[PDB]
Amino acid sequence: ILQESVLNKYRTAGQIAQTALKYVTSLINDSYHSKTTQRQLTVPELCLLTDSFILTRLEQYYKNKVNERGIAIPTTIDIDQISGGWCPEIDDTQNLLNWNKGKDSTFASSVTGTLRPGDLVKITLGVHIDGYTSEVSHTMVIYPVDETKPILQPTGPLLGGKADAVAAAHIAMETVVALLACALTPEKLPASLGGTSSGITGQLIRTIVDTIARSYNCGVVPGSRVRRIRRFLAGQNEGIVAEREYKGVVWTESHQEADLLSAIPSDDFVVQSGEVYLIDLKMASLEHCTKKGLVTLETVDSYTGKSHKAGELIARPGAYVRDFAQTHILKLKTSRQLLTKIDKQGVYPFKLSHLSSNFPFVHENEEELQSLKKDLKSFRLGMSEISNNYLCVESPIQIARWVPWDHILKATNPNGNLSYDATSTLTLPGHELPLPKLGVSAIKLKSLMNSTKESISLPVARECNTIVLCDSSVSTTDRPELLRLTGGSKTCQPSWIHSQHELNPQDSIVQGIFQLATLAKDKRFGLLLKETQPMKQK
Amino acid sequence: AKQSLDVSSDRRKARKAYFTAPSSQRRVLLSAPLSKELRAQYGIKALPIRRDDEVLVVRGSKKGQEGKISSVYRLKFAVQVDKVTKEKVNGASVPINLHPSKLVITKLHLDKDRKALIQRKGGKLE
Repeated sequence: ILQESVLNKYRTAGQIAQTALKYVTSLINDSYHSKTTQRQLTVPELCLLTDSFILTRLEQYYKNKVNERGIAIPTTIDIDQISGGWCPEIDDTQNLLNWNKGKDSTFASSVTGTLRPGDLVKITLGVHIDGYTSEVSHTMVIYPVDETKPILQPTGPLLGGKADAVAAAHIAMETVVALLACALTPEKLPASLGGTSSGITGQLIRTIVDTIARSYNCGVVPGSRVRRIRRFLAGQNEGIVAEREYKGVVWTESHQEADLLSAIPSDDFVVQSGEVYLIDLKMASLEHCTKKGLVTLETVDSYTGKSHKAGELIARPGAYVRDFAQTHILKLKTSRQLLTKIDKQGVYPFKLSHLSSNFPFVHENEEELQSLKKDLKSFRLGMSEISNNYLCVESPIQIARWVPWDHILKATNPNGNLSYDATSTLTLPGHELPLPKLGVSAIKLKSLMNSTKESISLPVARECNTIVLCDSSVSTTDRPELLRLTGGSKTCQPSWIHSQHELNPQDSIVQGIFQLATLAKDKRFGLLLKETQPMKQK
Repeated sequence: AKQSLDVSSDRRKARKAYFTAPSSQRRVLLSAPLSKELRAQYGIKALPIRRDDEVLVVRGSKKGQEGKISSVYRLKFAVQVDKVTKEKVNGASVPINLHPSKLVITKLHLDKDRKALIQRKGGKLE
């Protein structure tokens, strides 16, 4: 049930998240685009400084009034094929170099931590206050800087499949925001798109998003969702922790199979007033796919001895998840102290650097960084025993991969439905059926993906916002409106891209999308979308 | 009737040789005849079957079916063709073990070594 205090907590968390996102965008522009800075910041340094900025801003608000506050999703920066989970610690740089020596150059940006021109850099971060969560994620593009022009600008737009993915993600974000705002004024929904007396459904959400992805020649990556957020239950760890009640729309390999053929999420819900919704969309480019295939995910481990593949990424995840249903008294004192701090954190994913007493640093000093690393080594000693007894788990690093359908059809699985990975640590993905109609399990699909020579990786673009449906009473101006807690035209401003595709106007769904864009651009007699503003810094 | 004193007609010895033959001998044992068109095109009758060539099933319950050789399971004296399977309701698909003498090669997978083999058997390709 919404209230003024709940709305204020959401607004404060959203403002903190917007300010942090603006900070990291400015840092990237200064390091790579403005090029005024002497030293180029790398990915782990960006993540660490972002988390410190979030904590220092959050210290000033809701002191001695709220039991729990902090970082909801640790600052993640993902590059091209890497679809999420990339928040490396600062003490893993030499490890990454040593592990990936003798590999390809395909993951060079993530291995080195230095960005390169043409990279799709996805920034994701979230803030929770009293369990009320706001999350934001934006894709930006790294361009080469022009020299002849007086003013620092890119030499050209981003072109190709990466541009297609960025455009698909951005347009899907805008259309979904408009559609969910139409739930407050159902009479404003375009007639062709849906009924005047009909509400907003997950079916309509899915078909609009699929129409846009199909128009831009992209797939929807299986981690995408448009779900409802409640207190302490935001899907901060959706692939790891289970939930009793779920209201939203997801995309999976099973949904891809059903589309090609034509606690459990389902698109049989009506978007109601007075609720908070998270919209997270990942679009994978299908530029290099000359056939029809399936979009899946490959998990990253830290073992270089598991194969001889040159284009494999070896890395260790930086974010851990505490399982409060598991109890075990540890044998190491360092382990017991670390567990005490981890239980102090909460039900959100955490970094080991977040647990240091020095962090966040008041003054960015070489000795402060050194003291943080000194704490980090002992933290790793404790963490090994904590994870060896299943008290914490790793939130995975995932890469979007493409598997053609002919290989899946020709492949033979003697076990069918019955096969499942019994060595998997997590129960939720271990007991998974990506293809219920074909009887192909997760371990079988991973085997097929690894056996294929035409199983390539796909660049991914990401857009993720949080919105609240404010009623006539809750809103200021006595009319219902959509309050966007994060994202919009101030922070998630699109990069310079150009695509060869566009929505073909001879489609009813496309016409409905265009009518929604018209009603959004109208501010008098249309939709009311109020964007949350970042606070000032200097 | 045999005429050499170095060849044996003993059934026990012949069967032990068949069942303990190593992999390189099993390759020769798993030979398949060519189709009528391929026989006229290349001028040879049979070849040792390999992994990437296309076959026609001419005997058994799966007769008349076509496909590409999926694997040559020499340990069990069989070959598996990708389109020739047995299916269960739970989605399981088990390959059928086929003997290559009950197949017919309709398209050969050619490489340098295969061309040399055809030419030393008396083939006249192209």
